[PDB]
Amino acid sequence: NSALIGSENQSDSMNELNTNFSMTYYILTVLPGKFIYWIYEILHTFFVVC
Amino acid sequence: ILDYLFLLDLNDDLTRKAVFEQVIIFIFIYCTMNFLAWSTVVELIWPTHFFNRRHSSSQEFIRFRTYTEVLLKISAYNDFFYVLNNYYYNQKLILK
Amino acid sequence: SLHEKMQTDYLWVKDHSQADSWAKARTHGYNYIAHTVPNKKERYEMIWRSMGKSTDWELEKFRLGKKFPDRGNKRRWFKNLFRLIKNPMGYIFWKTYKARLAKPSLIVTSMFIGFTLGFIKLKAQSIAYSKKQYATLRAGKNIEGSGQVHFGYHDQKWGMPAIPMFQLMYYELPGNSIVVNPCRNQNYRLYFEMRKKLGI
Amino acid sequence: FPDRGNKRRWFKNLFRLIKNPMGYIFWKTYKARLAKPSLIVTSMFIGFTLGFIKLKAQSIAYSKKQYA
Amino acid sequence: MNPIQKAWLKILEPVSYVINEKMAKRTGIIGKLGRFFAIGPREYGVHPINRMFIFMNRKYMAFQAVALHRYSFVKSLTHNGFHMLRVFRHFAFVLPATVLAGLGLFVYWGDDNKCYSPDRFPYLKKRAGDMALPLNSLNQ
Amino acid sequence: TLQWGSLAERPMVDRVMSTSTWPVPYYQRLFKAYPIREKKDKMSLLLSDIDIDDTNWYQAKDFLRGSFRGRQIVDYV
Amino acid sequence: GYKIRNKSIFWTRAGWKNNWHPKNFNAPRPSYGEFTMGIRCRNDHHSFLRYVQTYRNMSRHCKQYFLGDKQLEETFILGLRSLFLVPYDSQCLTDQIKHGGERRFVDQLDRDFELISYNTHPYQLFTYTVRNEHLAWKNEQYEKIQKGEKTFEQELLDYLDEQVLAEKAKLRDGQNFSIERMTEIALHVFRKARAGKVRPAQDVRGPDGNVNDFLEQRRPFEHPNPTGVTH
Amino acid sequence: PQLWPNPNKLRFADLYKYQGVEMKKINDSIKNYKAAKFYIGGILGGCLVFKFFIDAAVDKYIFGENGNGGKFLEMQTINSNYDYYYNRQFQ
Amino acid sequence: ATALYKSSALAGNLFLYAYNYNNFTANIRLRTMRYLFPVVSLAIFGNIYWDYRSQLVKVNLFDEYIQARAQELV
Amino acid sequence: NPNTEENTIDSDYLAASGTVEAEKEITSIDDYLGLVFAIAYVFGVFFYVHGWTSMLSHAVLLLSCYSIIIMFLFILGMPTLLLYDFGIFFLAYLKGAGKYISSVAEMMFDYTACLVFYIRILAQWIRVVLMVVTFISLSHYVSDFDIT
Amino acid sequence: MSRKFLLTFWGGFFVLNFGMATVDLNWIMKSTYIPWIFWFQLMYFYVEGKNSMFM
Amino acid sequence: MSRKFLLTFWGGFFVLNFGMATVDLNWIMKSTYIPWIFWFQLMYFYVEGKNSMFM
Amino acid sequence: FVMYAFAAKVLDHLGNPFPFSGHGQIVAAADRWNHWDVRCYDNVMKALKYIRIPTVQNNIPEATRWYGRQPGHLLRADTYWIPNLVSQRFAKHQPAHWDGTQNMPIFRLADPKHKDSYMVQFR
Ligand SMILES: CCCCCCCCCCCCCCCCCC(=O)OC[C@H](COP(=O)([O-])OCC(O)COP(=O)([O-])OC[C@@H](COC(=O)CCCCCCCCCCCCCCCCC)OC(=O)CCCCCCCCCCCCCCCCC)OC(=O)CCCCCCCCCCCCCCCCC
Ligand SMILES: CCCCCCCCCCCCCCCCCC(=O)OC[C@H](COP(=O)([O-])OCC(O)COP(=O)([O-])OC[C@@H](COC(=O)CCCCCCCCCCCCCCCCC)OC(=O)CCCCCCCCCCCCCCCCC)OC(=O)CCCCCCCCCCCCCCCCC
Ligand SMILES: CCCCCCCCCCCCCCCCCC(=O)OC[C@H](COP(=O)([O-])OCC(O)COP(=O)([O-])OC[C@@H](COC(=O)CCCCCCCCCCCCCCCCC)OC(=O)CCCCCCCCCCCCCCCCC)OC(=O)CCCCCCCCCCCCCCCCC
Ligand SMILES: CCCCCCCCCCCCCCCCCC(=O)OC[C@H](COP(=O)([O-])OCC(O)COP(=O)([O-])OC[C@@H](COC(=O)CCCCCCCCCCCCCCCCC)OC(=O)CCCCCCCCCCCCCCCCC)OC(=O)CCCCCCCCCCCCCCCCC
Ligand SMILES: CCCCCCCCCCCCCCCCCC(=O)OC[C@H](COP(=O)([O-])OCC(O)COP(=O)([O-])OC[C@@H](COC(=O)CCCCCCCCCCCCCCCCC)OC(=O)CCCCCCCCCCCCCCCCC)OC(=O)CCCCCCCCCCCCCCCCC
Ligand SMILES: COC1=C(OC)C(=O)C(C/C=C(\C)CC/C=C(\C)CC/C=C(\C)CC/C=C(\C)CC/C=C(\C)CC/C=C(/C)CC/C=C(\C)CCC=C(C)C)=C(C)C1=O
Repeated sequence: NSALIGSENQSDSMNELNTNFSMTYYILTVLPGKFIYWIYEILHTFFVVC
Repeated sequence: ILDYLFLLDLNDDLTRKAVFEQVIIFIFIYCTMNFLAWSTVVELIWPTHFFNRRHSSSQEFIRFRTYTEVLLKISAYNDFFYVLNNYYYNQKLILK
Repeated sequence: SLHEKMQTDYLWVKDHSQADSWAKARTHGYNYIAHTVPNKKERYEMIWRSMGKSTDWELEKFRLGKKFPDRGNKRRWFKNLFRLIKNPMGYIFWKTYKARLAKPSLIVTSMFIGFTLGFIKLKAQSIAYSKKQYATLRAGKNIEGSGQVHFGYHDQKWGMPAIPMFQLMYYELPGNSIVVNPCRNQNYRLYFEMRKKLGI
Repeated sequence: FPDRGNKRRWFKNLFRLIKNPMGYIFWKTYKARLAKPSLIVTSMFIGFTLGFIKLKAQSIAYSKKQYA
Repeated sequence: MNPIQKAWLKILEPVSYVINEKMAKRTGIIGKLGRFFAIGPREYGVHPINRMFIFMNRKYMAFQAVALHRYSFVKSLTHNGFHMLRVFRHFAFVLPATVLAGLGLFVYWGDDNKCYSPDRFPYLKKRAGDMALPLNSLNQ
Repeated sequence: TLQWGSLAERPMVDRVMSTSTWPVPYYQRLFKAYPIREKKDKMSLLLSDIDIDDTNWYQAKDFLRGSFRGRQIVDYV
Repeated sequence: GYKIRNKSIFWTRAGWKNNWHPKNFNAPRPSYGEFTMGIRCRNDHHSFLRYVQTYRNMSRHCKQYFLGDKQLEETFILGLRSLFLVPYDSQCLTDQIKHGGERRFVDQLDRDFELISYNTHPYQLFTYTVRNEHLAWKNEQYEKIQKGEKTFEQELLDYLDEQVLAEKAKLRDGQNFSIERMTEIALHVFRKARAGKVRPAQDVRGPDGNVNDFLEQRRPFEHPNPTGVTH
Repeated sequence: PQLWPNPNKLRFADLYKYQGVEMKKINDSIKNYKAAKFYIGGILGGCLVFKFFIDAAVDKYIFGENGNGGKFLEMQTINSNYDYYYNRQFQ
Repeated sequence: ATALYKSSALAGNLFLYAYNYNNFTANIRLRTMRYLFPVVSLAIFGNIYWDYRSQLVKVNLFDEYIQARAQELV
Repeated sequence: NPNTEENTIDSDYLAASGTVEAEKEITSIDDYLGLVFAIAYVFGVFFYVHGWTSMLSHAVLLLSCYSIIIMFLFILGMPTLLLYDFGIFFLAYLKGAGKYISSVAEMMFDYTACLVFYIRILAQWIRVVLMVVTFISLSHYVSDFDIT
Repeated sequence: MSRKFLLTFWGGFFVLNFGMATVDLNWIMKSTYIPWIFWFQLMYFYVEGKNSMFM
Repeated sequence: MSRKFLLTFWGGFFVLNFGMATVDLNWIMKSTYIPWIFWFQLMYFYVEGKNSMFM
Repeated sequence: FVMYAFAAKVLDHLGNPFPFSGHGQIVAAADRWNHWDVRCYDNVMKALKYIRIPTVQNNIPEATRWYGRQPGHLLRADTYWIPNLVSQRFAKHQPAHWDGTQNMPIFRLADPKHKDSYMVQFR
């Protein structure tokens, strides 16, 4: 819901205390790393299937 | 100290009328509406002025000089204009 | 002029890439092609001409040579996003200038604004109702489905039709008008009486 | 005066679409269809459209489940 | 360029020497990295918010001058100065009063700034975690 | 014509180049950039078709008085 | 070039090019004493003297800020007259204006003097700016003459006098050195001189159709990242 | 002419003392900030004087004449007598 | 937070007047603002300080009562 | 460019068409031009001009509800100030010369002249009622039209 | 034109974003029916009908 | 181009028709999120990325 | 890049970058002064503290429903309904003499069925 505009899913973690134990600066450290692995999964797939 | 300063109260305005909190909303909207209307009227005189001062002249009538055109001609001429005038004078009025 | 270079660099961005410095990689125009313009075929002919001049009209060289993408278009979506964030009103103004040359009537502009805001108004109410359902959930009532469009045997309330007829009869509940009773202020009488008893 | 030649033009195009929808659609989209996208794009259009229709059909069925 | 940018320069003066002289030209990656984080005059360093204020300040001020520059309602009552028949003289001080009321546009913005919010229902919801409550919560 | 193409390619049909260079940048300039409000040494273009008036002889004296022969002409006239 | 093609461009319900008495329903009608009980009117016969006193005030109140500059007082007088001669020379029949043009112009000039009394009229500020820009250039010439140096204006006057001798020294078949020839000689010198200066771009388009602005940098891309300050 | 500053070929000291058109605007704004010292100062001075009259009025509004309560305890309504007894029965 | 915002908003008006001092002061078309801007500012300050002052008095009356009434019950 | 941008074209010529009507000689256009802006949000509801004010309050027709009152009060004062401009002779400006020597008799004829003076104005607000009643009748038929 | 496929993705991403976020969207569509019919039938002539009818 | 206002009405009429008819439109949006991401991230290169990346 | 890093520092607290979407998240210290000015209100305690378990008879507790019907107080002042915008200009504000209670309905009541609140939409 942190990526939704005007969310109405109030029961899906919107009104709850949600912390984590990952690296901070999430969008600068963690979220790119998830996209980096994404680019590997798809490049490894293209190279294999082709 | 007088009781007239009691009008400055808004913590307990709900005890007397509770009307100020709603009327000023309209006043802010009314000012905003006039700002858009009047600003358009007073600003949009420039297209007419810009056009008439550049296209309304005709050869069958005399175009008379304005205040600005007087000061610009006498106190805002450039160097080439000064040269051309004296260039014409020295050649024809002096050197023939 | 004197402050022209310093100022012009301050107002706008230049393209830092040197994609076109490399000659062979220069595009002939076959990477991003216009498909619908009335001069479509004249564009393909110029692409063909550039491909022929590069090979002295021996296109077998092009077939054996390496084909490159248009490196100049790299990271273009990101660059437009950063300009939109830097100055969104300037990016919107100039990207819509040619479209805003044709200005619809006051009626059409008012309909765009009214329906757009009226849609946002209902979205704000739908969010508030979601908070009502969350409070209802926490209060001990489980909720199957969602929304207020009751499929069963219940009364619905659709929302104020955004037309003057209903906007004159109805108006939404302003929460700031629900107040504490002023009788609360009568408890201050206790304070004034205590202050006098204690000699204050 | 108005352009009385454009009178009832919306009704007339509607009846032509009913008479022969494939011909009305074909010729009204001819110049646009000259530029045909790739097989991938054409497939994505069809796949996403038919998938949206397939979910619409399931939601119609779930409504009959709620009515029962 | 503005004073705040010049203040950064005196503080970053030694840092600029390391990036622009040493890193920006050493070789390879250390060069690309130093030339990318170079220090100097800001490219596209204009601040649109500052400009947005300058434009809207000027446009709204031109409106204030028109709305405030009106012929007096009091002077028109005697029929001796510039005004004999003015059937809408009682509208002379509406726009001036409307502009002076605009000074409270931001001072009184929203419900909380027009009253004592703790005596209003929306305050209870904010203290309850922006949560919906029954309308009679201020009484119970 | 009224059928110029798709909406996405609409800004493409505007450019008209005076040279044979390919590819051609699509953007068609609307206005001239005016970043610095500089005072133009250029004289005003309002001084265009104004008939003879008093400003002509007043300026003639100012320029004639800048010469010895002109000072004689003005004083005698 | 282009002329208005509509022949009825200057037609009004009141007549051709009528901007003095537009046609309106509530038209002026006469009054008869024997039948008129009372009347409320603001018209009077005081505009002539108010037109005179208004000129004296606008002149005397603007001269307060000329600092005794005689040439400016005389230039301003010529400009002030141009503002008062508008009703005497206009195509508009100011004598046939709806409700009295005399009272109208006087009241309009009074609004100008009100601003002049406060030294806030745009013509005043325009005058101060134009004059300061003029005196700065005359002082630059004076400082160059006191130093024995030659002014940029004299270098052209001297360069033009010799160019005329060269042309008439070869123009022996004819001997009519027209003003047209004298003119195009100077213009050929002005264009060459102006182009030499580093002036801001005035024309939209340069030799090519392309615009001469800092924004008209299209592909190909050949500029690298911007470099920082040097120590 | 050619000594005009270039954002690329620029020295550190020169950029620190550039003083371009941007600063010229700011220096004009500063000229107004300084000239408004007495007008703004006069307003704040009145707020400081008006502050002491407000303190006494608040006490007059809360405590009243003899420390028993002022107009702070007064509450008025536009309801009729029927409207009031309707609300009670509604309760 | 309410008293601080309205104080910062009032300060914003003083900046708007300062930023436009030459126009409000020398242009007669803005005389009404030059004359009445301080009257409106004082009334705004009065509302801000009146509310804060009244709030402060009620808080002290409450604190001193709960302490006195608590001892009587002990 | 005021000759290519239809947005400034529409607003410029519209305003010029409104101010040129000062030749109709109603009164100072500098005075009543502000009331026109308010009257526009009364009758402009028919054209949805109030759309941009939907988020500015909890009532979409707030500015229109105030403007109709403004429109009524200042139009109600236009005749009152006009009599103040006539002076003590204001009754002669309306009815003219009397007919009978009795001041009490004329007093009754002069009162009718002053009432008629206002009825010519207040009676025209029944036209506004017809416009609203007819506007409601249509909203009722469209809002209750069949949909299944 | 150079990023139609990409802009089409982000165009639909926000549509799904709003749709996935708006759970009572049917209540919004139904609440919008009346004003959609009322305003278009009232303003049709002054926008489009005038070009083929009375004035 | 002669009926943009009228066609705009019928377009939004059938959008509202489908929206008023489709009560669980939110369930369809959420059920479409995964295939929207999957097919666009998989086919991006072969449609759009090839023009600026690799081949 | 710098502003992208600065926004990352903020978004660790603010969470959602879009407006009118959600709320930020700040963990604060627990002290005796938490919610000190709302301890008198009961519904605020129930909403913050208690997560009630839904039963088979899926309903809100009857006691909670009953307390919720005791109507709250709603101000008479109303400029949003044009009849009151006109009528309340001629209304006389008379003193409401305290009768010794804390529930004097000197205003209207926040109930949809109240004769002075039926124009208000309760959704
Ligand atoms: C969306 C399509 C379907 C989706 C698939 C999309 C496929 C990919 C394409 C995607 C991109 C599509 C582009 C659409 C936009 C238009 C494109 C365009 O520019 O073309 C040129 C176009 C020029 O118009 P023109 O046709 O060449 O001729 C104009 C002439 O003046 C006069 O011309 P005329 O006399 O011949 O006709 C008069 C009038 C014709 O009259 C009308 O257009 C009727 C307008 C009535 C109001 C309709 C309001 C729209 C609905 C809003 C409601 C919210 C959505 C949900 C609720 C509704 C439920 C259905 O002309 C027009 O308005 C032109 C626009 C008509 C076609 C587009 C209309 C779309 C209407 C909505 C479609 C249904 C929405 C579905 C969305 C579903 C979402 C889940 O550009 C414009 O300038 C018009 C755009 C409209 C804007 C009007 C001015 C608005 C001013 C507001 C300023 C507010 C400032 C806020 C600033 C914020 C801070 C920064
Ligand atoms: C002595 C003479 C009197 C002096 C007059 C002085 C006038 C001074 C003019 C000053 C102009 C101001 C300059 C700035 C304007 C810029 C703002 C603007 O709107 O330009 C639009 C601008 C120009 O529009 P246009 O496309 O050229 O069309 C103009 C005309 O329609 C022309 O195009 P058309 O020929 O195709 O139009 C045909 C017309 C055909 O109309 C008709 O044939 C009959 C109409 C009858 C209407 C029936 C009303 C029924 C009401 C029922 C009410 C029921 C509910 C009430 C509930 C109340 C509570 C109980 O149908 C219309 O479309 C009318 C347009 C809508 C007008 C709405 C207001 C109507 C009331 C007018 C009040 C003034 C009356 C003066 C008395 C005149 C007596 C002869 O276009 C734009 O879209 C750009 C700006 C868009 C901004 C939208 C934001 C609007 C709101 C803010 C605007 C700014 C502040 C407010 C200004 C007032 C606006 C209403
Ligand atoms: C004492 C007791 C009294 C009892 C009786 C009371 C009855 C009173 C009668 C008096 C009323 C009539 C007054 C005479 C009118 C004379 C005016 C005139 O000269 O003609 C103008 C009008 C001008 O049309 P035009 O110039 O030829 O061309 C039109 C344009 O080209 C435009 O065409 P287009 O192709 O460009 O497309 C646009 C068109 C069409 O655009 C559309 O898309 C609308 C389509 C509407 C129909 C479909 C609705 C959707 C639902 C059904 C789906 C059907 C399609 C499905 C397809 C298959 C699906 C798979 O837009 C229109 O709506 C055209 C309507 C005509 C203009 C009138 C102004 C309309 C503005 C308001 C619009 C909203 C109302 C719509 C009403 C329906 C209009 C057809 O001609 C007429 O229609 C005259 C109608 C008068 C007929 C009177 C017949 C006798 C009446 C008495 C019989 C007994 C009645 C008993 C009733 C009992 C109680 C219920
Ligand atoms: C002896 C040597 C070999 C000779 C073989 C003989 C060849 C005979 C050719 C016969 C031609 C038949 C002509 C009639 C059909 C023409 C109509 C047509 O649809 O063609 C497309 C036609 C032409 O499109 P185009 O834009 O010109 O692009 C052409 C090419 O795609 C080129 O586009 P590009 O230049 O952009 O290249 C990029 C390429 C890039 O591709 C790559 O770089 C590598 C591809 C790697 C694939 C990795 C696959 C991984 C699979 C994982 C799946 C795992 C799940 C398995 C489940 C197991 C469960 C346990 O990606 C694609 O193009 C995607 C194309 C899709 C191809 C699907 C078939 C793939 C394998 C076919 C194998 C056939 C044997 C060939 C052996 C050669 C070996 C050296 O599209 C149309 O515009 C016509 C309308 C199409 C409407 C859509 C619906 C059509 C479906 C019905 C079609 C008719 C019935 C079925 C026909 C077969 C369709 C597959
Ligand atoms: C809930 C209430 C609702 C009602 C709302 C109504 C609101 C109305 C607001 C209108 C504004 C009112 C303010 C008036 C401003 C007056 C200022 C002023 O004093 O300037 C003087 C000014 C006169 O100056 P002038 O006309 O320019 O020139 C004078 C000539 O030069 C003079 O030439 P002359 O020297 O030849 O004339 C001789 C002499 C001739 O005078 C005579 O006729 C003589 C009379 C007899 C005197 C007694 C003689 C006794 C003889 C004793 C003999 C003793 C013999 C002893 C012998 C000695 C034995 C030894 O004339 C005079 O000098 C007297 C003229 C001035 C009289 C002013 C009367 C004002 C009465 C107002 C009283 C009520 C005010 C209440 C205000 C409340 C505000 C909160 O007064 C006026 O102009 C009056 C105009 C007022 C018209 C207002 C009409 C508005 C409509 C009202 C009724 C509407 C009913 C329909 C309602 C529909 C719903 C809306
Ligand atoms: C007086 O007459 C009038 C005018 O004059 C003609 C007007 O222009 C106008 C029009 C008004 C405008 C165009 C202005 C409109 C402004 C609006 C809507 C709000 C603007 C909001 C912003 C620009 C965003 C600001 C965001 C914040 C303040 C939040 C973060 C905090 C920030 C940035 C500041 C930190 C807070 C502090 C308390 C520290 C303060 C720091 C300083 C003072 C340092 C200053 C440093 C230097 C070097 C000067 C009106 C209404 C008027 O009445």
